[PDB]
This record gives sequence, structure tokens and C-alpha cells, in this order.
Amino acid sequence: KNIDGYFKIYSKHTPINLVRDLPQGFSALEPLVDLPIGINITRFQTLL
Amino acid sequence: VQLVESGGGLMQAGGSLRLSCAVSGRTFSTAAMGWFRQAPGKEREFVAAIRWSGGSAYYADSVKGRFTISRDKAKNTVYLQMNSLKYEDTAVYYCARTEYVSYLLSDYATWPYDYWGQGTQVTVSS
Amino acid sequence: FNCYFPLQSYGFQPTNGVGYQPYRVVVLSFELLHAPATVCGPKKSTNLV
Ligand SMILES: *[C@@H]1O[C@H](CO)[C@@H](O)[C@H](O)[C@H]1NC(C)=O
Repeated sequence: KNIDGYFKIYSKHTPINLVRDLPQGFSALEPLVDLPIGINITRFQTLL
Repeated sequence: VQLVESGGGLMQAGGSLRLSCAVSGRTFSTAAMGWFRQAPGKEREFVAAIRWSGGSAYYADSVKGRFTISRDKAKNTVYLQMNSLKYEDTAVYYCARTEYVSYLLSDYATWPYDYWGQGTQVTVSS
Repeated sequence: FNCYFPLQSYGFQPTNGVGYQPYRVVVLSFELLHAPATVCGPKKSTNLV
């Protein structure tokens, strides 16, 4: 997310055994990164 | 920093020769290049100058309409195209370089240059 | 004539007058945009009791 110029990145890694779809359950994401960019964002894309 | 001259030599009057002068070694900047000449027993004398930036040229009266100075920045080389050769053109020709930037091109006729080539003989025959 | 090169060199010699000798100059300008302030000072800490 991007709020008042700061880019907040939270993340969480877990093991799973579930090819078909998202696992049902509950888990919280701890913050990892806080970037003082002050950059506008309205679009994004992924790189594999 | 070295100035390496080439070309010239013997040519019959009315003919054309081209002198080259290549600059080797690390330079910070070049303001202008020039050609001078010294005939036996005579004082060394200005021939032509060229500003490295823009390529504007300044000529001694004695060579106007006959000689052309030119520059190849990428090859770090100055040239003197010597057309309509006369006996009076017989001399050792010297390449010169300066980092001194004058607003006034005509200053290159009288400015003491910092770097000098070894000199190349031009001999004009009948 | 009436056509000159806009730039000219400096005559910086070791023997030149102080007025004509070279001087290195840095100008520090500060900016406050609609963005986070990312250039902050030390704010030195004190011992814990
Ligand atoms: C950032 O996006 C907002 C929302 O449309 C817009 O008003 C503003 O002009 C944009 N700013 C920049 C840096 O273009």
C-alpha cells in the first residue's frame, strides 16, 4: 500500500500442501519494508 | 600528451598536400589546435587555428583562400589542406594545442601554445 | 566580428593573487515537497538510567 508518500510492504511465508486453491485458515502479515518514495502509483504488474 | 604530425613532403608548385596531427594520451580538454611554420633562417610564424568546439577557423593573411584547417574530434586529429602551393610555403610545419579558451578566436594567432609536435617538412618545387 | 565564443578560461596559477586564486564552492539548498523528509540529522542520544 501507498499512504502519504510511504510505501508499506508486509509479507508472510508459510508451508502448504494445496495445488488446487488458497488454503482456508488465518495468518497475519508482519511488516517488512517502509519506503519513503513520495511516488504516485495507480498501476502495477508482476515479473516472473 | 603527444602531438604526432604526418603527411607533407615534396610537391610541385600549384599542387596540394594535406598535413595531419594526431593527439595521443589522456587530455582533460582541448580548446584549440593550430598550425605554425618555420622557413630556414626565419622566425616561426602562425598559419591557422581552429576552435575544437564549433570548428571556427582563423587564418594568417598569407594562406587565406589557399589553406583549410579542419578537425575530427572523434579521431582527436587536426588537418591542414595546403592547396595552390607556392615556393614561399616551403618550411617545417608544426602542430600546436592549447586548453586555453578565449572568447576571441583571433587570440589563437598570438597565444603561446602549451604543446607542440616534432615538425613536418613541406618542400615546394618548380 | 560581433560573433564570439560565450565561454572563457580561468587563469589559475599558484602565484596568482588570492582574489584571482581558485576557490571551491558548495551551495546547500533544502527542499520540502509533498513527500516524506528523508534527510534528517543525528539527534544524539544519552545514557539510560
Ligand atoms: C498523483 O495522482 C493524483 C490523483 O489523480 C493526481 O491528482 C496528481 O496530479 C498526481 N500527481 C502526479 C505526481 O502526477
